[PDB]
Parts: sequence; structure tokens; C-alpha cells
Amino acid sequence: ACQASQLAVCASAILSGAKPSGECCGNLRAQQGCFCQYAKDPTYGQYIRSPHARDTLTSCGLAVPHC
Ligand SMILES: CCCCCCCCCCCCCCCC(=O)OCC(O)COP(=O)([O-])OC[C@@H](O)CO
Repeated sequence: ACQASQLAVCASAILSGAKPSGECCGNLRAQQGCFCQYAKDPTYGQYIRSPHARDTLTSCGLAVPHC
């Protein structure tokens, strides 16, 4: 299922713009199909939709979706 809480391993990058860890990027790579659903989360979606989250994808070499 797509639960935002799955992104905890990337929280520093999403919340602060920190360079993402390798483990973060590997988790993001696996979980790409959830990204537009994560972006709709009422609690965390504001962070998921942010520039820091987008920058995290790009730092990980992943496409930024058009949700
Ligand atoms: C690290 C992963 C990043 C993934 C990035 C995906 C790129 C996101 C691009 C823009 C996304 C737009 C998606 C639609 C977001 C939206 O606003 O609709 C959401 C929605 O209907 C569900 O909840 P919500 O209304 O966002 O709730 C927000 C808030 O007010 C509740 O606290």
C-alpha cells in the first residue's frame, strides 16, 4: 500500500533539502509508483509536494512526476 510513513528513511532530505542517503534513494526508486499518492496524503503531502522533495528526486536521479 502507499503510506507516506514509508518515506521516513528520506525525511531529512524531504524536510530540509539534505543530500539524500543512498538508502533513501534506493527506497525512493522502489516506491516511485506511490509518489502521486504520497503527494495526496493530508498529513504529509505539503512536504511531499515541496521543492525539497522534488530536489530529493532529482538528486537521486529519478524523474519528477507530473501528478
Ligand atoms: C519524495 C517523494 C516526492 C514525490 C513528488 C511528487 C510530485 C508532486 C507534484 C505535485 C503534486 C500534486 C498532487 C495533488 C495534491 C493535492 O493538493 O491534492 C491532494 C489531495 O486531494 C489529498 O489531500 P490534501 O487536500 O492535499 O490535504 C492537504 C492538507 O491540507 C491536509 O493537511
